[PDB]
Amino acid sequence: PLPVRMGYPVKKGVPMAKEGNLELLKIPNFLHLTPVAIKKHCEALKDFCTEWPAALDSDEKCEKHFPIEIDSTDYVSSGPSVRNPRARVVVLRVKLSSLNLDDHAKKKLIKLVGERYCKTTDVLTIKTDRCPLRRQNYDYAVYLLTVLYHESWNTEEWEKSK
Amino acid sequence: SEYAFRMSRLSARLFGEVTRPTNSKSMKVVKLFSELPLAKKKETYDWYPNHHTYAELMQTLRFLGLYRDEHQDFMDEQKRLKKLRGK
Amino acid sequence: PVVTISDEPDILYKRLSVLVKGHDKAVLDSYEYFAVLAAKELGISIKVHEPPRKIERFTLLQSVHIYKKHRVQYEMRTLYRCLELEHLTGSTADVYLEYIQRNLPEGVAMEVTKTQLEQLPE
Amino acid sequence: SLWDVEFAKQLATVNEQPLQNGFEELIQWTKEGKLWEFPINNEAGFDDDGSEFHEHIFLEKHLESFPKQGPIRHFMELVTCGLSKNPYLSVKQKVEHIEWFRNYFNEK
Amino acid sequence: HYVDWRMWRDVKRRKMAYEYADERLRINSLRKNTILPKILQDVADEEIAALPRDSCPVRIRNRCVMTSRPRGVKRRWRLSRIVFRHLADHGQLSGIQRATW
Amino acid sequence: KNRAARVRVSKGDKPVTYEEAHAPHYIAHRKGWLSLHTGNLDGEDHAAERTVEDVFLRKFMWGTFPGCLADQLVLKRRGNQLEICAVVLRQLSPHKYYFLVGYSETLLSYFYKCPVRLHLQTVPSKVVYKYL
Repeated sequence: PLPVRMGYPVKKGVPMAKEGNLELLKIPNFLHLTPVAIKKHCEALKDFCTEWPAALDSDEKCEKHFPIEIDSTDYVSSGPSVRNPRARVVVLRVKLSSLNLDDHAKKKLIKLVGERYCKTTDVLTIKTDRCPLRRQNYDYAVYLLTVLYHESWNTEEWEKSK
Repeated sequence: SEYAFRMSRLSARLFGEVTRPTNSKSMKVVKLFSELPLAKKKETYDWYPNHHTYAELMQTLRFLGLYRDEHQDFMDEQKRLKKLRGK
Repeated sequence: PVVTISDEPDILYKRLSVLVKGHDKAVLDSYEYFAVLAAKELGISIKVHEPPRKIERFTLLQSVHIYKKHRVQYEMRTLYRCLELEHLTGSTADVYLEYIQRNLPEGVAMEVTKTQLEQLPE
Repeated sequence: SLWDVEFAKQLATVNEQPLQNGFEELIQWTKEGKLWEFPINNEAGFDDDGSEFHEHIFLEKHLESFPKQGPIRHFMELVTCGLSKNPYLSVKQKVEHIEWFRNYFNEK
Repeated sequence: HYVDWRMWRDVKRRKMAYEYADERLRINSLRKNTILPKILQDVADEEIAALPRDSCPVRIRNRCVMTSRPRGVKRRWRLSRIVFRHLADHGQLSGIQRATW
Repeated sequence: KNRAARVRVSKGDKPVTYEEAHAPHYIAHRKGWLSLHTGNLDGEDHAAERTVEDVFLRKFMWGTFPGCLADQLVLKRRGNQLEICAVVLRQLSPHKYYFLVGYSETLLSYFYKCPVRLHLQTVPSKVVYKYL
């Protein structure tokens, strides 16, 4: 019911047709759900009010509480197919500096991993993406990290000389 | 380095990966044996539709009277005219 | 709500990194404006700006048969809006993304949401 | 049980959420799988079976090591590493690949 | 049931290279290699040299559907620049326009 | 010159629409995009299959109605929604309209595994751009 005029003028007059125009259809189309309907949908979505902890931002205390930082996203798919080979992303970005409980494992972990171990903040991000899923990938990564820590607790005999 | 080689061997024994080092020319063979080779790309069998089942579906739709085949019908008419003039 | 009230512990979500991708400027602007409005209605402090654009102008000629002294390209005025939500829960973000995808802009204005969990180590 | 089946059909036809509205058609679409499992979490498919976080990598034992005297064991280890680094495979697929490789190599 | 013929040739070659997967897979993986024994390498060489045409995995040339043109083609749209330009001229593509910078 | 989609002046009251009167250097300037599909996107991939599906759907919908589609469609992919905006013209009776619309909708919904639906262009005036 909105006779909106759409079209480029000819010379010195008024845009073209009145009702449905080709341009109007070419628009991504957002006529549905007006601000009133938007407020209605927002009042409907008002549910789900889960609390969140105030662990102080700055990317410091958040990692101190839990050093691991897994990424479990949910991209949007295209076309009529939902199979989107993109939900398997996973990285075990655990802050080793937050741990800080390595007596002799400092000389072991520095060598047991190549492209890791920084200077300011130890970002132990062992990209563990071997299995064809995400949650079990993270589980296997945590298990491997625990096994490595348990093995480093009793360092070898020739690990001192480097 | 000898120490680096021994450390890598120990890690592989613990982690469960390749132990001793060697030429890096094995990655290509590993990829060609396990990963995709060359002809099985994502845009090969799908690069061109067989157009057999699709052609049969279009023919069935035309028979049902809910489709249009302008180029095909025109070519058939031209072929009929040529045959009448032929041969 | 009507989602089977449970009593088990939830996953600790953090930072809902989003990144819109498209071509048309007005469509991306409308999408980001609607997203910011919905976020403000939900009550989540966030920031918005414009990261560098990514345009890989492919190569092609201006004619079809034979022409080289007069060439042309087909670029795009694409834009990006990182509508990232800093620290929030997973269920609320999931419901928000559901409401968004229930009527997302066709083609252009495609979001790439990304979360960052935590959980306990061992 | 003719009347029983008749009543069952009547129930399935009436009691079941009919159309008569747009929201009802949307619900029917969501139930019949016409609409994606919103939110598009990419979970409705692309599972590639399970791994139990200890099946795809642990391949040390499952190797069938030829008498350690050449690079065949090293090549098999490299193949296992490449398979573990590829998240587009399963347990059965990797097992069959390793078996066929070992066969075609040391059939004799 | 194609109209032209080059499209059918490409289809046949690609499908023959895809079907015989294991053979060409092993051949390409074992032929050119400096490690491992040469017995299997020579076996693969003889296999690829004795087999007939319509099977070798080296039959991949990007072409379009509207014209079946091999010159100037991209894998992004599986069509040539001419088809892309023809579709852009009709305003049937989003984001495509003149190089306004 | 360049007649990619334009029509130079000739008479005055000749037939012409929006798509049948535009220059190649005005694809996105004075003219819009008749296909806001999820194909030619960046940095997102997947464009070949999307364009193929769009062309197939457009050709099928043009072949459906006999002699009633002057301009192409405007496909819209809202995730799992296929919205069609065809430039249909009042042909005959509404019974046939509804029958064909429902048949096509059911067929496409059962084939593409995605809900499909169209809407006629009941307007007593085309989108004429240039008077020509």
